Amino acid sequence: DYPKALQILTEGGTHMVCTGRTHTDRLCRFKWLCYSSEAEEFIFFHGNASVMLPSLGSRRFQPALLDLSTVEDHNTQYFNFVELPAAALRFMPKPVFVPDVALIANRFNPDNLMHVFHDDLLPLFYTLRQFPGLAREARLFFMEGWGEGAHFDLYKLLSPKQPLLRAQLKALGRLLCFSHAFVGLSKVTTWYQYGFVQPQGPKANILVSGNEIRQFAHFLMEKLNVSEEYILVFSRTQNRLILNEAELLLALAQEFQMKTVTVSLEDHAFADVVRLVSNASMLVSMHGAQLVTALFLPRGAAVVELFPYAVNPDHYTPYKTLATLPGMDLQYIAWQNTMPENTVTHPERPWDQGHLDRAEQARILQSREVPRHLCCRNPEWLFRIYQDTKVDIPSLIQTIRRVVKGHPGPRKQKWTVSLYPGKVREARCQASSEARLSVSWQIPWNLKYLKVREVKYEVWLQEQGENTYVPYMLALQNHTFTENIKPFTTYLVWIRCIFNKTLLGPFADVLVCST
Amino acid sequence: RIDYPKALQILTEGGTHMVCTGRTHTDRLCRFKWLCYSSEAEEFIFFHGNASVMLPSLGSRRFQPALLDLSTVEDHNTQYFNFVELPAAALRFMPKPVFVPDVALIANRFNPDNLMHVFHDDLLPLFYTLRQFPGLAREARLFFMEGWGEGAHFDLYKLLSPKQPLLRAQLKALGRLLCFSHAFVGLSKVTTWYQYGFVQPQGPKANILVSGNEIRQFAHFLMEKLNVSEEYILVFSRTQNRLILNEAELLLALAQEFQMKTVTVSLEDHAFADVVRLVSNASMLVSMHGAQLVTALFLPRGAAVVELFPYAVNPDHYTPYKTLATLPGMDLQYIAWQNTMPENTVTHPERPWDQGGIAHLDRAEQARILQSREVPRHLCCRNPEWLFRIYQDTKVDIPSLIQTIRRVVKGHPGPRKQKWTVSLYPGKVREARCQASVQGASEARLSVSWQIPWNLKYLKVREVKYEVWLQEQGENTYVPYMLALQNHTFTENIKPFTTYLVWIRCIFNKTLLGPFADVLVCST
Amino acid sequence: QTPTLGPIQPTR
Ligand SMILES: *[C@@H]1O[C@H](CO)[C@@H](O[C@@H]2O[C@H](CO)[C@@H](O)[C@H](O)[C@H]2NC(C)=O)[C@H](O)[C@H]1NC(C)=O
Ligand SMILES: O=c1ccn([C@@H]2O[C@H](COP(=O)(O)OP(=O)(O)O)[C@@H](O)[C@H]2O)c(=O)[nH]1
Ligand SMILES: O=c1ccn([C@@H]2O[C@H](COP(=O)(O)OP(=O)(O)O)[C@@H](O)[C@H]2O)c(=O)[nH]1
Ligand SMILES: *[C@@H]1O[C@H](CO)[C@@H](O)[C@H](O)[C@H]1NC(C)=O
Ligand SMILES: *[C@@H]1O[C@H](CO)[C@@H](O)[C@H](O)[C@H]1NC(C)=O
Ligand SMILES: *[C@@H]1O[C@H](CO)[C@@H](O)[C@H](O)[C@H]1NC(C)=O
Ligand SMILES: *[C@@H]1O[C@H](CO)[C@@H](O)[C@H](O)[C@H]1NC(C)=O
Ligand SMILES: *[C@@H]1O[C@H](CO)[C@@H](O)[C@H](O)[C@H]1NC(C)=O
Ligand SMILES: *[C@H]1O[C@H](CO)[C@@H](O)[C@H](O)[C@@H]1O
Repeated sequence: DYPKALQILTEGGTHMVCTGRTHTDRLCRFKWLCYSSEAEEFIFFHGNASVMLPSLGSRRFQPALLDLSTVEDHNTQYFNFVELPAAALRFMPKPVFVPDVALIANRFNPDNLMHVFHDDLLPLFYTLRQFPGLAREARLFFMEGWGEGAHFDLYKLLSPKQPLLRAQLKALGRLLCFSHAFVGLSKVTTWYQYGFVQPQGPKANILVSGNEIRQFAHFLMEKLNVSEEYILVFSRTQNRLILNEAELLLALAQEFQMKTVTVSLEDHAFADVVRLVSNASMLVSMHGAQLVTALFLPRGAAVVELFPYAVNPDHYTPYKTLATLPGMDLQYIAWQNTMPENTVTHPERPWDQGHLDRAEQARILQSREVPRHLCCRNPEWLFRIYQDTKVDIPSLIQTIRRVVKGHPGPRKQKWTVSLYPGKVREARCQASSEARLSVSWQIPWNLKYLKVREVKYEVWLQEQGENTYVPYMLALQNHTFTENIKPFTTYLVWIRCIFNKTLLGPFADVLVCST
Repeated sequence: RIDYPKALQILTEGGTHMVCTGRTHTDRLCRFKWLCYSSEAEEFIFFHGNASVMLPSLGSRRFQPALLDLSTVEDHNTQYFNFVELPAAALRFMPKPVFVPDVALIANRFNPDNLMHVFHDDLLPLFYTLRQFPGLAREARLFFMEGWGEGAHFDLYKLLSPKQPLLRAQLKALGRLLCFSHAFVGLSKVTTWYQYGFVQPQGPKANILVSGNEIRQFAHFLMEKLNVSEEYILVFSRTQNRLILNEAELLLALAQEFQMKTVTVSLEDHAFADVVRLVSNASMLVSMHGAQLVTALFLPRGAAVVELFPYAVNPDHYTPYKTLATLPGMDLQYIAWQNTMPENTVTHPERPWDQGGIAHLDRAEQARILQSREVPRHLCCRNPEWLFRIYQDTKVDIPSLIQTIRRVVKGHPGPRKQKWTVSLYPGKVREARCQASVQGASEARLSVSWQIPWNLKYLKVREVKYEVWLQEQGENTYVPYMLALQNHTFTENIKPFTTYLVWIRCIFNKTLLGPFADVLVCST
Repeated sequence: QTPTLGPIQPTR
């Protein structure tokens, strides 16, 4: 009831417990966090039960408490609160209590399909599943200040309660208080960075595999009521066009002996867009936000990304990174136009679509490759990325055939999940004239329940006090060392199991043996 | 409630689900569904099924070095958590699982026979890790996997939970294959303040993220659980080793110097609720360096901690209780005293190594240790010279101790009617603006103004100042200015046809630095 | 008895 809630807030104050040692990996659980609609400030009220973990002092502004979007350390996307004593409530309107558990986050660019999926939908999906009760009970609050945007229907699929925008919060009252709110989004599913400090490219240490992408996709597909072989071309209509569209479709169909289909975001419902992609054997598209739909492709399908003139495929790789993620199981083929006759530059369009010096403009069409650059308003890159392009069809078919030999798609292919060995067990060693050392071990426990094509053991022989070792790769579960071995010397023997050459398991407890 | 064949089908078909926080194993908490455990192999098991999720999905990096720290000691290489992987279909070759009926929180106790380690490594992190996830504090059963017995303070672990914690050894009793439908793994480090010297000499943690307020909220919780609701000084004695040899002289001297009742207490011979009762009303706590001093976290605000160190032990090298007492928001005075008189120390060189004996060492190293006047810096955990000196007994030089205390506690010790307000920070200044004017080729003026931070509308602050940083748009040089007014006209080195970046922050009472506002761009 | 580190594997 209201008087109980107001009393708890007023006597007890805000309570905050967050994970993570820095603001870039921080998720926070709040009780009785409030919000001034006129100031657009979250408020931490200090009362007799207040808790602040982390308690950062002035370091709470270096730069902030946490990232509210998943774009790392972006200086317009910080979350923080201002502080007051709980008793300062006497100077304020009576609070309006939000009864739903909330999850509070910023959408980075809700008008771009790639940003929607990569920055928001995937992180929302798994952040909700980080905490019990959220996935089924949470209401999303989008605080970045944008409107619904072109893909609000997708954000709604992620929760049974309708999401609220910052504008709809102000309407509820002057002072809002969340009885229970989570703030922030995990970055664990991201794979790309947009080039704010160094040129855009794949994230340095990617922590998501295609399995978790596909589990998310399966969820979305069922929410869209989505459960004869063809090649799918993803058309753009307003800009960044493919000009020889009809000739492309017929050339693809004749060479690969398959139906071809054209798809677009503007003219189909997204549910039908996903339907088409979800059973496509090849997805051909210009570089652009629509290619994020490749995460819906079946395993073994092929992604063909076409880049306009002067745009190096190796510099702009959000969809290459996605397609080639471990466990995504998609073939990736990039094609770049090398022929200036087929490029169609638009210097006349506004700066929005790429007004400067004729001296600088002269260099812009004198360049063969767009230089590496930083986000976000580089006209050199925006001029070249927004050209229209005529596809050289023999050159494209050839570079596709370098990867796809025969017929594309999941034709008679079976993928296994790659599991790693456990530790070897009961490792033993026995020393010895001539100094000798012998070692033996039992198979990892999980190998007792597996059929593995190739099992090897990598053994490191280390002399005590030395910061190095001699490595051995063995098929047997035992060995005798003869080469290096000296008398009256303590050796350390490290052992790990390896499945099929690349699945390195952990080392067991080290063996200490002295001659 | 558990419908057993339904649960088995979900497990066998869908497999294990894992979602974890953090980009490093040292900063990671994991939520699992259908995490299993072989009590024969003592291995956790991730079963791959058609609904499996692994975040992070690390590949071979899962063993570089492990998935997460299972204790709160950073990156300790015998405290790691990991699992072994199987296809969910391998269940057909295994005994039928036993389903653990409770939501689990799974962690390692680091050193559960040491009171300080119990509180700092385990109880405080348990308390707040439970509160990180909805419903855990009420519903979780604790599973301690480090392999120790109950230990000396198991009843303190029982206070953190309505359910009885289970130990690893008790797991084989439940069955050969155990499956947790819901389990959380790991402990937050957010409350730790000390590191025990595994990489560099022990000392305060580099970036402490806890304040005395979060310590005291936990202490208040534990006091309620212990049924713990004229002024005196409390001497925290040890009866087994590291003795104060003149305790009787010390009690009388402290009573006469401070005009207060002086009382003794020990762990060995009071119920712990009684120990907490005594500490929580004490005006001053006197004790040899040692685990009993972790009870300083129960002292009332404004009390004094007096920590005594034996001969050759430099107080500045052994600061777990100094760090606790001086933590912001703890509001305890801290005084360290060190025996510097060799005739007042008693050595025990024939004890086992565990108790500081040195008879097992070379005659040469014994001789160097005995001629040594200060323990050299060292790593954890069995440095012989450290253990030899820390397990000395000490005759306390009383007049030097009183002199040492009196440099910190001016008159009466303890909370003599002090009121404690929490210190909070300014919000951003609002609606920063600027305009310029020009007087000549090398002379211009830059006027800047702003509105108070929003939260200052509702506060009454003794001293409000503003710091402005002025930077020319092309330069890496900036000039900061301290201001009392909400406006200023800059003149020095201000040029026409130049763009300046202006940053403004509010500061309460000199030390409470607020955030900078968004940059103000100002062209002359 | 404080848990001591196991041996460090060589950095080479
Ligand atoms: C120890 O407990 C006593 C309670 O008997 C405290 O004395 C009370 O202090 C409050 C101030 O908060 C006064 O309002 C009461 O009148 C006092 N009661 C008395 C004197 O019987 C005392 O302050 C505590 N000491 C410490 C160091 O915490
Ligand atoms: O002809 C077009 C061009 C763009 N878009 C969409 O409009 C948004 C903005 O396009 P932009 O070019 O800015 O994104 P990019 O394609 O460079 O990622 C994205 O969701 C595009 O998929 C579209 O639907 N049709
Ligand atoms: O005379 C003694 C010595 C030790 N202990 C307790 O025994 C445990 C281990 O003591 P140790 O000397 O190893 O730890 P230290 O006190 O130096 O941290 C700690 O909880 C001590 O408080 C005790 O109660 N009385
Ligand atoms: C805070 O205030 C409430 C109500 O006055 C009281 O029950 C509680 O014990 C106080 N202290 C704490 C630590 O919650
Ligand atoms: C899906 O595609 C495969 C070949 O790509 C085809 O055999 C199958 O009939 C398709 N199903 C539907 C519903 O389109
Ligand atoms: C050595 O290991 C092999 C398995 O690789 C095993 O068959 C053999 O019995 C072992 N030999 C001894 C002497 O343990
Ligand atoms: C997994 O299997 C179950 C039952 O066999 C099925 O309902 C579900 O759709 C499958 N796929 C996923 C991703 O859960
Ligand atoms: C400057 O700020 C003070 C408050 O610090 C205010 O009283 C005064 O009116 C301001 N002057 C101008 C010129 O804005
Ligand atoms: C093991 O080492 C730790 C760190 O020095 C101590 O706190 C403990 O008492 C034991 O000596």
